[PDB]
Amino acid sequence: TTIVALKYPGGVVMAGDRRSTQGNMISGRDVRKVYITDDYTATGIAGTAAVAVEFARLYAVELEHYEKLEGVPLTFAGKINRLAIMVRGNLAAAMQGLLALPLLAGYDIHASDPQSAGRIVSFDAAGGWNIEEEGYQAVGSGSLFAKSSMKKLYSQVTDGDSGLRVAVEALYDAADDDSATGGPDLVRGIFPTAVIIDADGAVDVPESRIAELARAIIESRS
Amino acid sequence: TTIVALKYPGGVVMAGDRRSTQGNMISGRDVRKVYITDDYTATGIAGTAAVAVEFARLYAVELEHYEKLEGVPLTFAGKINRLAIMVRGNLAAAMQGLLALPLLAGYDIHASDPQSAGRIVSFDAAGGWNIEEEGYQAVGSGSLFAKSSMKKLYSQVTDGDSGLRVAVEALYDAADDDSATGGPDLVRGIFPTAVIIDADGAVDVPESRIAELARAIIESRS
Amino acid sequence: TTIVALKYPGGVVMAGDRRSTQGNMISGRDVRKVYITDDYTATGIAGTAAVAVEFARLYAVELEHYEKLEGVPLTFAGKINRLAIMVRGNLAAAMQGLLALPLLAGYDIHASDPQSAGRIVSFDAAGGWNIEEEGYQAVGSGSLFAKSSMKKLYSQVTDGDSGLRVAVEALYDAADDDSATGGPDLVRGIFPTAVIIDADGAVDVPESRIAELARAIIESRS
Amino acid sequence: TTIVALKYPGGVVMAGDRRSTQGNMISGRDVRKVYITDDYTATGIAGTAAVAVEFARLYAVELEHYEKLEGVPLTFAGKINRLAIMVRGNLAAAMQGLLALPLLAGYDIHASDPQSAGRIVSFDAAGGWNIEEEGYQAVGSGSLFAKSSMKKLYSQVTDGDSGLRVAVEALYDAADDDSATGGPDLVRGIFPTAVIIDADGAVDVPESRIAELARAIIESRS
Amino acid sequence: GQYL
Amino acid sequence: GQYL
Amino acid sequence: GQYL
Amino acid sequence: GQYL
Amino acid sequence: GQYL
Amino acid sequence: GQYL
Amino acid sequence: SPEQAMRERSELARKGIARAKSVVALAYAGGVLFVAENPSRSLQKISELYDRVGFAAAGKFNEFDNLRRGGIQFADTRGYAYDRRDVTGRQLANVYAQTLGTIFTEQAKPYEVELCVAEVAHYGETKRPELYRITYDGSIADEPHFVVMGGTTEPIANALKESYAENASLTDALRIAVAALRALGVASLEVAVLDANRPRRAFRRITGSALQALL
Amino acid sequence: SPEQAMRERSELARKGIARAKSVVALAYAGGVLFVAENPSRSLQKISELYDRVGFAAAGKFNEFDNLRRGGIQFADTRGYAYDRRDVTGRQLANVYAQTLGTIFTEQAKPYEVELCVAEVAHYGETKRPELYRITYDGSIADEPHFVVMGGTTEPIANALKESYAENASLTDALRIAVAALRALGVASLEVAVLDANRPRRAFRRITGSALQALL
Amino acid sequence: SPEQAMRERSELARKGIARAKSVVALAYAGGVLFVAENPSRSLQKISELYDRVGFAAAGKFNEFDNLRRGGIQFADTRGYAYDRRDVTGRQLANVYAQTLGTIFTEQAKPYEVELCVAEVAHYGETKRPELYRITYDGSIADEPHFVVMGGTTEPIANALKESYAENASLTDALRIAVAALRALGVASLEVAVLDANRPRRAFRRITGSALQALL
Amino acid sequence: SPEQAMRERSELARKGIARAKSVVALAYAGGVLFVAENPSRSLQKISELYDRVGFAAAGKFNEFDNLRRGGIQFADTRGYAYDRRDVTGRQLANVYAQTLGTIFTEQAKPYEVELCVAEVAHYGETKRPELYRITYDGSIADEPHFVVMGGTTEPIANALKESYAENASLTDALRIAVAALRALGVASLEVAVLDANRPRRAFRRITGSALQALL
Amino acid sequence: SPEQAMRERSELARKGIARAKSVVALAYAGGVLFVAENPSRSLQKISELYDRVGFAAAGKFNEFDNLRRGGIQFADTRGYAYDRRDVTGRQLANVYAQTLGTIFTEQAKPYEVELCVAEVAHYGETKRPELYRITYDGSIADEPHFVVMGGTTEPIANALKESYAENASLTDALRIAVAALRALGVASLEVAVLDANRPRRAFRRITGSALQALL
Repeated sequence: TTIVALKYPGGVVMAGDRRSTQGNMISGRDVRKVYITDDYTATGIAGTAAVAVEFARLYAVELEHYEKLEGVPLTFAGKINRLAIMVRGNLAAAMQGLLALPLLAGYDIHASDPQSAGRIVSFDAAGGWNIEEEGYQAVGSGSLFAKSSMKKLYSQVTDGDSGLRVAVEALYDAADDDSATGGPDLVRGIFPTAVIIDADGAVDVPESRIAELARAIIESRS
Repeated sequence: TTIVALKYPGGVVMAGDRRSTQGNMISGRDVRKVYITDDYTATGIAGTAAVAVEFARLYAVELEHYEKLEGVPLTFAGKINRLAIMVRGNLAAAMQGLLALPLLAGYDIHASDPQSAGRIVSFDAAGGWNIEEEGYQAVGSGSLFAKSSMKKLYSQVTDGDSGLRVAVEALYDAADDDSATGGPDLVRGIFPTAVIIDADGAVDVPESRIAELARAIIESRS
Repeated sequence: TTIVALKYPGGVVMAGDRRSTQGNMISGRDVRKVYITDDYTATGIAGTAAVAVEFARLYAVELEHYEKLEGVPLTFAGKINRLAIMVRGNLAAAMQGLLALPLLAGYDIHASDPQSAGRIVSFDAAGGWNIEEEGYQAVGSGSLFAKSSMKKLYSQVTDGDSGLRVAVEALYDAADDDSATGGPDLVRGIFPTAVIIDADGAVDVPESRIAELARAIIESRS
Repeated sequence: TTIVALKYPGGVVMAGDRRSTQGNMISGRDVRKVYITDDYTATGIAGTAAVAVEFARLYAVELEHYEKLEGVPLTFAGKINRLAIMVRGNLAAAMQGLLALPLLAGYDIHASDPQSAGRIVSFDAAGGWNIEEEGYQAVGSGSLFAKSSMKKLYSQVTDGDSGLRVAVEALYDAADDDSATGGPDLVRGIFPTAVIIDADGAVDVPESRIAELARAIIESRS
Repeated sequence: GQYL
Repeated sequence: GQYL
Repeated sequence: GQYL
Repeated sequence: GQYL
Repeated sequence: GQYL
Repeated sequence: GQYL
Repeated sequence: SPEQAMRERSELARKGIARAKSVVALAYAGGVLFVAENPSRSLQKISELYDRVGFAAAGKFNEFDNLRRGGIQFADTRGYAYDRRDVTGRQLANVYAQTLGTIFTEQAKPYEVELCVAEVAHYGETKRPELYRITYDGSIADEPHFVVMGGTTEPIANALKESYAENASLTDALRIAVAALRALGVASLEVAVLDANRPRRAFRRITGSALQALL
Repeated sequence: SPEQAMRERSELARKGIARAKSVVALAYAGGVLFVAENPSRSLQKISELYDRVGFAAAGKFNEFDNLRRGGIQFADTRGYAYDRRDVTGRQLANVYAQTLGTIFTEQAKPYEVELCVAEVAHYGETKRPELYRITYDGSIADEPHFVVMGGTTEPIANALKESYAENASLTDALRIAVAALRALGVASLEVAVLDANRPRRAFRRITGSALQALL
Repeated sequence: SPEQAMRERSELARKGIARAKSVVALAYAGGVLFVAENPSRSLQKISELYDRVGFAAAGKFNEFDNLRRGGIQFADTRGYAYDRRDVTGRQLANVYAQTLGTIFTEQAKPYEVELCVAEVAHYGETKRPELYRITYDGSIADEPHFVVMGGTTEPIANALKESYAENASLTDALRIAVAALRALGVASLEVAVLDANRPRRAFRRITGSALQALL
Repeated sequence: SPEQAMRERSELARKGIARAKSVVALAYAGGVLFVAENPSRSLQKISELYDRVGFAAAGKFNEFDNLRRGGIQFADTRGYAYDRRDVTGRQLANVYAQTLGTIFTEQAKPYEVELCVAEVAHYGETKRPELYRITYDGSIADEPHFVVMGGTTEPIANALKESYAENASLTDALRIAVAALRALGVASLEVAVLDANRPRRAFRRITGSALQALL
Repeated sequence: SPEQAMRERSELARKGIARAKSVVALAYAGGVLFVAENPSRSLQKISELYDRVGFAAAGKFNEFDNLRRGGIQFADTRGYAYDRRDVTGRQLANVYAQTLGTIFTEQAKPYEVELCVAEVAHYGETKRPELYRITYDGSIADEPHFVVMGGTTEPIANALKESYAENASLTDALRIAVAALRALGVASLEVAVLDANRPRRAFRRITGSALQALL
């Protein structure tokens, strides 16, 4: 698995691969790992697929429950704190093999400048959280390759299209160097799932645009 | 043990073998592994026979209990979630050897297109669930051989009868390659059990049709 | 990680580095390890970054809670005792791995001598606390190099500015001898954080003064 | 650590060193290991410094709490029993390394003969206590050397001054043969801390007298 | 109730 | 009371 | 008192 | 009761 | 109780 | 009652 | 005097049941048929307890809804513990009588509820359906023809006694029951059948177009 | 007498809700519209219970705030246990009826409050919006057209019955609701909508500039 | 009878408030200003609830001291669980209303306390200071300008209605407040301010020579 | 009526305290001096609470002895939890006021006691002693000069006040105290001092020949 | 009327103690002598509490037997926790007073008992024996001469103050006790001694030929 997130001027983009394995055997080819937690925040959880799905569901319910109870949504710090609490609660089972590592992308509507209101938060195994200042982050087995690809490609990120293309390229490099990560499935037409968050909210990227970008990258590297 | 499920235009078919072994010794020759959980869903549980029977019993009771209490049957996602929680609550007992792997075939009556209303759901060890999109799935010790057979035979599946034949043939291949799976017993007249779910409901397949299909397959391979 | 604290005539200063590692891989570059707990005490925790942030937050909340409830801030000895209680309560998890070594710098308003009101308290893993009389202390992986540097440099400390220079030099030596401690990063412009506490309270040192001090030290070493 | 105690005609004197180590690394130079528990009893705890401080604080709190609740101080046997119970209740934590072995010196105000009212009580690991009849005792790592020195020097004890000199010389011998015990520090001006208890109560010995005695001993040894 |  |  |  |  |  |  | 309080409580309960709708559960050839004057399209006063055990009620809604949920829970637990065929209508009627008596005695507010538990024979067997009426005080009566509950009982009961028909088909039984309830149109009518010809679950709801067709 | 006490308790509730504001929940083409008389601004008399389920109430803010929070917790727990589409307005209305009956029976002071639960069809589905009214004693009713609660209910209810027409537009329904509510100002009103065209979460508050242009 | 019980309980609550001293919190240019006339130099009726949330009370001291400590614990737990900026004065006012309603209903003796929860904008953010006034039974009111509690409210309230003007500086607000509190010298006066100019903790006490200088 | 019961309890406490021997606690140059007419050599109406916090009472011995033990427990627990200097007389006075309020409202028989908590300055520090009186109901008051508890308070209070002189010495203060208390002898008086000149523990009992020399 | 109820409870207690046999505990030269008119030979109303602490009682037998067992348990626990010499008669007397107050207040039926705790000096010490008299309401009296319980105390007390000679021997003390109790035979009289001459356990029974040859 690999989930990348990167900030572009005016928002954030989060993309994830589609492969799930049981050891060396491919057991899933269209797993969706990037969830829209609320209208301005998306989360992507790597590790065991069961724990990832359960954590995404529980976190979304927690945020929704708070917003309904108090009539006002949690501040971004509150959301980060709740996710960190969940990871720290998981630690005991994570030592057993139910390890889940989240990555949080969001748009802080309470910021002073809307041109830099994108936020990327990484979490460690113990529960500590870090708000990323370099503008990109990755989790999963191919996270190192994706991050080393984004380090070189990030100078090209100018808008949502540039950020999306760089994210898909980083996922392609991660899959190219890591067997647990799946690359664009040209025969099956299965491509990484992406979410773009801007001032207007968090929206799923249509598979057509991601297919176009993946084809462009493959044709570039051929 | 091997249980297969495959979608066909207008429904789903689920078949299962009949052999139970305690080590290398054959202890059961007519075990029934596919259960009609309710009028539009069947479940088939591989692993230990005791836990499989208990799991099917509890799951059927739980679905019926909800239907009687609330006056409306659970949505398909609700049934999936209840089965997934049942699987997840068994991790401690499965680490001691009481492993039960369910496979869920169903017919979503609330789906838009009735022809593509069949659903196959596969569960992993930790409790994660995946709605299969390729149209076939298998669980058990011969699951890989049955899946590899169905990969080659699934283009012949055009209706319920051809789907049933392909399921029986996948079971035959799994029994051919795995000694824990029982083949068609022409001496004793014991054949795999099957359940067909379509818009009219879920019905056990009569033993005579399966017998003639198995005889045709055997006389083909001779 | 390294945190240093030293007393100067009329107050105290606490500085810390910015590097966070996960083994040998650098995971964080702008971590902040020195927190203003309250108007006259700053705390700095080494060890696991997650536990450090948790302990800082909870200790500050405890001090604020007592002051609000009873309308009077705790005496410095009471703050020491509460921090020691947290450290003792962390003992089992520290043996399990989630470990934290705090270092407390404070100004004693109730002291009779304003000039010698600066206090530095070190804690061992078992919860014991010692009030430093030598005028300096360090915690973290590079604590020994920093302490041995301050031993030679402490005769130059006569005000807040010279004390800050000596603290930055101690951190520089600790990073020069220990790879888990980050040096002054001129490429990224990332410098150690510092807090100065005097009779007028605890104030964060602006990044400009630390940057020019680090540049002067680096020019001196060249 | 090494704490000595010895009776003299008309009272008792208890002295302790100042060094605290972590392994073979010197971490503390002015640790005070002798506490005036109440007006007529002093206690000195060897072992882990954290547990020593906590034990002394709790024991003083217990004695004062009883005295205020009942309006009369405990008898000496009652104080001994409370300290023994507190030592016994630490048997579980002492095995994992938080050891604390106390030595209790007191002036039994209820004793018939004023000139023989000094009492020394040693405690064992399991919480058993022994009222010393030889007139001296020692606890800590250098306790064997201190006791074997007091064995030869006890014939010279005749009053408070000779008792204090013999206690300081015993501590000097313990530091001479043990590296975890700190001797007199003629460079930093740090000397062992002593408490003298007699009919008028328990008073800390001023550092000037101990400095004079330690220098006299050092000059006699040269 | 029913006494029968 | 609800009796329908 | 409160009815809104 | 009894007052003895 | 005291009213201040 | 006791008042001392 | 306790007896004055008992009479007051009993009269409160009969009054509460008196100001309610009317339910008729009548045994016919195919099993048991439940018909209730239920104007609401959401509140269900006839439900299924177990595979061949059906439930009908009259009185305050939430009381018999809680009783229905408890009976469903008991039937599910008993069927899981031993077997599905080990759950009978007699045990459910006895538990209902027990809990109604306990509520009447211990609890301050009596339940103004009348319950009917109907059982039909299993698939492939022949047995007369058994109807058990449980009253507010905990009294239980086995009635072998038809139960009428709630509202004005005497006229509808007498009309049914005059027009009783053994082994009547479903259409005639439905017409008879709706005519007796009138003594009403298709709407505001909730009906159901414990169908002895179904293999496992005898309960079946007849709503919408089928009600119009049968009438 | 217990009868006297129960009559006085029902009357107590009647007065308590009577000296309170009035809220109107009316179905229109896009779903349901809630309009409440709220001279406050921080306190909300209209809230969201779940994705397609909305809540309105009339009484004292403490009791129906507690009930609203309890219903929110119930809906969230139910949706997490089974699914988001397994939570229905009928289940929540039934739970509210049961808890209000229990509060009426057991509490020394009953919760004098009236609740309304509205549900709209899921996205990509057509269905008549459902409105349920739950009263202080646990009684539950299903209304197909409108709900009016609190205050002088008779004039406003008759004015609605005169002036409310099905398949109304948002602007038309808002004008009708305000005009019926007069029987007031642009402000001092709490406006919310259960919107059936939203993908998942129907509930949406219409406050300030949007309402100002709409009115 | 319940009517008499409720009336006497509320009446004794009102008598408790009249016996209490007077305290006035008014929104001025820098935030919110609390002034109270209290003889005690150690027991304080005004305290800090949270970063930008302040507290005032009039009534029995131990009762609202319990309420103050409960609110402080609530605010600290809430801010630690989620974040400091997620704690608002509205939530504290709501929790106070819930607790006071529960105390009026279930406690043998109600709490004769009248509370004021004040909130100011965060640093660098513009917002009108908010004032919530909470009564004995839980009634909660939004007061846009000022809150008068305890003693003879009528004379002091009317004096403020005429003298009080929006956008008062510290000195002007203090003068107006003490003059309308006459209806007192520097001593025996407790004065504090929630000052929005502060970065994090807005609550600040002006006492001693500084307070006299501002008077 | 609740008022009748509350005034019955208030007069019960008032007369219980009235028929008890009086005690005086006065501030003198070196700290505080308690003098109580205590014929019993064993029972003590004066006791130490903490290092600089002393206690006195008048009323039923078991009640204020339980109060004194609870105060000692609280002070010791608090001093261990944070530090010895973090324990102040005001915290103990507030705790006593709160528990006496709880006793008044909820206890079957209200405590008929009156307490005085005296706090002196720490050693090497300058501060006027704080005297707090706490009444049976939980009312807590500050006395800058003296406290008189129990018995007839008017004659001793008037004699003291008209004879009171600040900054008096211990011998003098004992003289004026016994003079106002008589309105006694060498024996039958229990006396104690909170001595601000003591390094850590201020409380000190004066019994035997030293008292006779002073008195 | 709570006052009348409490008074009736007090009168019940004094009546219950009145109809009981009398006990004289007189402090003589060797320690303390207990003489009780005890008709039975099995029941014991004079007992030992601890090494130098003895117990006497009058009133209902099972009540003070329970009190005696509780006091013995307290003394043994206290001695094991700290030391045998940390147990004093004052602590036991105070615990008895506290528990008697608690029983009198909280328990519906009061304890109609009257206790005497006697304490004598340890071996090798000179000290006047202490006698505490604890009443039904928890009133403790430090009586240095003699204690008389049960029955009509006035004639026994009058004879005792007519005949009380300090530092009288054991035989003369027994003569005085028997003679003053009369205003009897060897049997029907239970006598015990707290003897200061004993090394550890002071209590000793005088029975058999010893009492006969003593009188």
